[PDB]
Amino acid sequence: NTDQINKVPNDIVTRLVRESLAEDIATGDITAQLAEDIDTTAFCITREEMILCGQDFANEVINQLDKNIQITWLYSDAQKVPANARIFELKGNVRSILTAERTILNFIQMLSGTATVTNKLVKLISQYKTKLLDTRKTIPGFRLAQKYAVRCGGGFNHRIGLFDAYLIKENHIRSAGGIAKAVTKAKKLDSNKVVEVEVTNLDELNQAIAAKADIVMLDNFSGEDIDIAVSIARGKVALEVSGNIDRNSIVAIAKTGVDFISVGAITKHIKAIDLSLQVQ
Amino acid sequence: NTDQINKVPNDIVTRLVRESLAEDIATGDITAQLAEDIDTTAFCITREEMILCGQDFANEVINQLDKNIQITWLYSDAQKVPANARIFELKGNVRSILTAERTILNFIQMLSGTATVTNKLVKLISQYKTKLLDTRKTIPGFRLAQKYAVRCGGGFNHRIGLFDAYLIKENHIGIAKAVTKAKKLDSNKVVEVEVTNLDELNQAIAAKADIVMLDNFSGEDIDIAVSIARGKVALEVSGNIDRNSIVAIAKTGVDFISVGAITKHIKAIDLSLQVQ
Repeated sequence: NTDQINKVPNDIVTRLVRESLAEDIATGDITAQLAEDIDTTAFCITREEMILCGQDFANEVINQLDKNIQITWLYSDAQKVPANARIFELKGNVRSILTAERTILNFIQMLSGTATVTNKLVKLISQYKTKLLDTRKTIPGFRLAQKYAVRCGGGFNHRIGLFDAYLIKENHIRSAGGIAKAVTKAKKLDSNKVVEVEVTNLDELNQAIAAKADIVMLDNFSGEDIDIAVSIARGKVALEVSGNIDRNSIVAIAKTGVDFISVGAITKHIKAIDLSLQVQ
Repeated sequence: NTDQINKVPNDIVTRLVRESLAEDIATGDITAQLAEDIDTTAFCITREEMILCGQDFANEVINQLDKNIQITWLYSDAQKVPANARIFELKGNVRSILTAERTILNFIQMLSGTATVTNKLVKLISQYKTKLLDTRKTIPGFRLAQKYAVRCGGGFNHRIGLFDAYLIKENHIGIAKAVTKAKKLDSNKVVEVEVTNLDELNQAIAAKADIVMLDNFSGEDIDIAVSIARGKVALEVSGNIDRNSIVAIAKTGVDFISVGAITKHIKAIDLSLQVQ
């Protein structure tokens, strides 16, 4: 069991916003200069049902552009927002608002996208005991941001990276000897770390179990083999299933009762949520 | 017409790669210590047809991790890579390679994804005079990256941001005035006006706009517009367009089609790095 990302660190939210504003704004929003320099009002809708994620970023965009803009949130991160509902309201300067706009909803679109994908898969497997794990198949620079989205949507965090946990693969098993060696060396270095071994075989699974691993990733097992594995592993090691899984394969696998299902699809791809800022 | 992005500026590539390595690596890849401190070989394969994008990022990752890794590219940025073809070959240290892998893949799968979707749409409108344009609906921090992924795929760049061209939308909008004050402030920029109807289009033409964006027109009204605008202003059609509606719009003969889908969504190409 890994650390769960239940908030993105501020310094990471800040830097990501900063760089986002720059790439878009540079010397200045030239078209905003054509708008009356006054206060007004605005609000943001979804056009579709969604799991909100991105409050912190949107907030940070406001904060960096014009602390004068007041925001009120009608929904918070990790909530199911109904299609056509207002997520937040704005009161402030027209120019600032028109400038904040695209950046703000580019963060919500994305992260709510990620959260909403996750939630789908989760509802798909809500009847089974299985849980959803994410991966490192992330958008660069958005490792933590996406771990957070996935949590926001119902999913739990597989290891954050290469440092917090051990993941022993074919490539690793091949080198410095096989499985027993690998795990043993791995405990010797740091005994506090979770040791996971990926396998392609039931035989490799027995090894990793025999070597006293903490959890075992099943790479591309047949249904039947997953069944075998579960029997073998019950009470011994935690099991996580990997095999390019999507909304169309997850249920069959979840019916097996493996503890965990790894899914890169939930971070790898993005289905952005359709948003709109209504300014007036 | 607009600035086209045929290369991502070095520092952008550097800063991106640096932060993505940091976020993955931290104090260091602990699992790599189990692997032999030996030289080996590897290759990266695509498991589907695809347009390649992200060379600069893969290279730059190598450079930050271990300049002792040798890379050979069998396909370059903006080529069509066939399913199951190798993209590049590595000769180098097992540990450095195992550690570089995911960040490397994470870049190519993303940008080639963007270039690949873009290419699909282009092929769809292949038989018409219509050209594909992008938007500002990109991934935070990947503005230039994705303008480049789009160029790589056959698409063309709409303005880069809020600084390089005018875009008079409903909120700024009357029209005549707004255009006039724009050329005052800066006669040197493209003035674009987004319209919701044919009367506004008349206004924007009458005000000598550079290009005009049609927001959610019927086919019929798009037809009319085209007729009106021939030889006057360039037309661009925005209306939440996807692979399923682009052809109908292209048949109209409008100059440009605006698609946010090509960058706001991400369909990652499937990749694998076979080490050894």
